[PDB]
Amino acid sequence: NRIKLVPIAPSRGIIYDRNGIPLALNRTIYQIEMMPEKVDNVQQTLDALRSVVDLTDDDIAAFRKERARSHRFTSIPVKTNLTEVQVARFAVNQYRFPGVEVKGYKRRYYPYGSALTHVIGYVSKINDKDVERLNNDGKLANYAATHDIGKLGIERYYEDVLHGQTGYEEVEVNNRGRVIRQLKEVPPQAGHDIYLTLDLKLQQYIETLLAGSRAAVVVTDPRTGGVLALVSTPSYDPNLFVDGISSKDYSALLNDPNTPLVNRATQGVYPPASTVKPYVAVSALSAGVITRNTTLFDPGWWQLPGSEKRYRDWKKWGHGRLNVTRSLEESADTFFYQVAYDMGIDRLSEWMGKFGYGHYTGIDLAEERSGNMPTREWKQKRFKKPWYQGDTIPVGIGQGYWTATPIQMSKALMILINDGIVKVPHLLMSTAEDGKQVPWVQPHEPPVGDIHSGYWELAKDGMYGVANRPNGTAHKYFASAPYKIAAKSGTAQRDHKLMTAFAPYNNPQVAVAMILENGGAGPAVGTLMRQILDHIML
Repeated sequence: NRIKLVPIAPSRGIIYDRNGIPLALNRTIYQIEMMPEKVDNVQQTLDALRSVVDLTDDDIAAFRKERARSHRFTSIPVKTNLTEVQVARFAVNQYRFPGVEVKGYKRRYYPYGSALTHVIGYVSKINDKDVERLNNDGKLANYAATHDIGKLGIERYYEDVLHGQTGYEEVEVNNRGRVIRQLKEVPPQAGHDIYLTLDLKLQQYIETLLAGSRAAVVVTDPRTGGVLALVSTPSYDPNLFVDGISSKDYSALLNDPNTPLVNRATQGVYPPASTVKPYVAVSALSAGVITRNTTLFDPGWWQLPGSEKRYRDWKKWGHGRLNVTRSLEESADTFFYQVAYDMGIDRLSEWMGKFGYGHYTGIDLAEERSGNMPTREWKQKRFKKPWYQGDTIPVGIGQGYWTATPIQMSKALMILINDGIVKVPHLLMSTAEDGKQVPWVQPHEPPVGDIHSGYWELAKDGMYGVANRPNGTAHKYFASAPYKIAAKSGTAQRDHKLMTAFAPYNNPQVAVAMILENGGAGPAVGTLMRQILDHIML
């Protein structure tokens, strides 16, 4: 009698929100299966199982189909998602069906569904590209018995820690190859549990707020850089994928013109527009190209020197006399056209790079786009043409060649809150491991500029002004909040409507970057931002 070694799949780790609420869980699914070769009399066995597991003609049809679409010595499923009654009936009849096995498989389960689709992700059936990636990564040995894998979100990014260590058993088999006894068992080690910074309740609030809008929201804690909410709408049910997605259902998601499969928070690429002005302002002051007292008169436009090209301000007849404070408050364009000119693309792109623009944020998701912080070298490589001075001007107001993701907006916003201290936006709070608890470690990222300058305060005072002072663009949304809100809006290209904000202005506890594509399906981005900040601060 042969002794065989058989791998044992580990239990996939649990994912918990910041309050210990489990977000991704494991269900056991039971099925009976057989290798028809190993079964003496298949048709006899199938018919007797009509009585025992409520095997139907439909069940037999699918089995027979799957018997062909499968190779020799495959274990073909006979009946799936057995009820526990049916498993029990089979158990006490097991001795009558040599070669029919009853097996339990852990499937992943997402209790809160579409509220966490993009950030949590889903696990589903391994495919050949997954094999390739595992083989090329030298992980394939540890998947001998694993048939599903994280495909996006946290489930993918932390696949290695969530997966665990495969174990094995020595089992005795007789002739015809049927399992008699288990000799030895080296059990698997479960994946580590993962504790996230997300607040489930805030995430569901926001998803429900967004309704049928194409939108993205990133809520962070600036003290930590932890992501408290990361929502992209429209979403979808990740559970659809866990036990294989219907082609009808999957094609319904691909063909949706609202693109629910895109994670807009990390892959949505948009002109950041006037949201960038506080960081441009800090950069100009730091670079000495402006002072808190620098002023210019704005007639509603700005002409590039040595050229007839004029760049318009949103305000038709201008803002009159502007310093940096009033230009932030009123999202003046003309003032920042001038700052761009004086900085030059080289310094302006270098500074905005320090704010993270054009760079991956470091967030612990693998679905991300870097956007574009234009430079001379980039324009040369990308279009052959060299950089013209007029290309610099729209960069000053977050337009032109400039594109960013909402997660990049969140990272730059936090840098400003923390006076140049760079905190990576992350979802991981800690991993269980044993439980030998291991917290997430902020990678060494040098600060931006000079911590001990007053430029940071100046830019944030403008954002306070945006939200509170009567000339501020966002006064109608934020001025009446008990706690003090600071904010900065932008408009891209209907038109995408963007909003950054943090609260309370005193000691900020929350930072929010959000965007409603084409104004959203209902309210204004300013109203939704006030509701979110209200909900958080109550």
